[PDB]
Amino acid sequence: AMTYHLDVVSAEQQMFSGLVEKIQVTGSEGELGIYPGHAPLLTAIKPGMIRIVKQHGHEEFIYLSGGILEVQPGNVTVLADTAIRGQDLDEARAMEAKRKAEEHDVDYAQASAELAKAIAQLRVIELT
Amino acid sequence: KITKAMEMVAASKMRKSQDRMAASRPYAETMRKVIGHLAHYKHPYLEDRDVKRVGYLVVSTDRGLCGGLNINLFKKLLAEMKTWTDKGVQCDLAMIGSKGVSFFNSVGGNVVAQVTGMGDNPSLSELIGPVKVMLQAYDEGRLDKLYIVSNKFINTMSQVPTISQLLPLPKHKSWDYLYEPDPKALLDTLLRRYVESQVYQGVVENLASEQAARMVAMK
Repeated sequence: AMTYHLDVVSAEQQMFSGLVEKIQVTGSEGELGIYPGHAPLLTAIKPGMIRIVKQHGHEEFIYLSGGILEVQPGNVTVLADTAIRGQDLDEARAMEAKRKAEEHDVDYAQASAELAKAIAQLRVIELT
Repeated sequence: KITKAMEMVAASKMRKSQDRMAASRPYAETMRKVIGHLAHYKHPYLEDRDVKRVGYLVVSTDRGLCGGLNINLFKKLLAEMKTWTDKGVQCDLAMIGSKGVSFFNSVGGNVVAQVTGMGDNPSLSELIGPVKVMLQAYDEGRLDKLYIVSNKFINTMSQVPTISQLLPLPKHKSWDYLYEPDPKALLDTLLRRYVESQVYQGVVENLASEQAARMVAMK
């Protein structure tokens, strides 16, 4: 009892790692207060602050854009999103990627020729 | 004194790229293990099906003076695309980086989405869109394979052009999770996050490769 190991990480970085007495975070279905001994759980969380009561009572807050909360024997891992995710938001991002590409099949022979040429130019640079 | 300065500047950037690579692992590896738990109704991303069209997320640099980093990768990708198109299998390309965009606009190719100009600071958020276009096409039966094309980082003198399969996805605990709302919804989200993660890792690794190649070119 008393403490469990918590990891809070996003696809880009390690945000928190260490023993904690508990965490408070908003789950997709409700509020969550995870203490040592909590049963295995997998759920999405909502954007918002995660309240971490670190070992020795020190409180710490971290704003999360959302993500997944995974509880298993011992370790708790918050897999955080780096940005607020959702169907419409993601789609908005997809539209831009598409529009950028639409602003402006495949001649393999020409492609090879162009690469052969580029290679040739590097060789020149090499030989100074 | 000037080559030593040249090296200090490059080492500072390389350490940054190496930290990004290392900091990106935990999220991807934890996700992969959770997916393993849940994957053990079969989700489309977990099974093979007849291949009519294939998709590539291609990572090229945004800047020059990197020797043949892009060239060698493009060469490897074209060889694979042709073997597919020779068989009547169409290829869609999601382009990451300026060099790749200019190369394919020139030689043809179906670039359905792109993101350029991330340079030394790539991010997951800038990859959500490009990735989403390909995931959706797979969800819609418009792609039957999705690959990542990028350079694997080894050391300041060695990088390897690589094409890996992302979709479909390439003993057990005594306990099981309480799933909120249910395992199906959750598994679908984890699979999307995992693929996005792998694309992000491909990008940061390519950048590590780029910086290494440039210092060599800077010579």
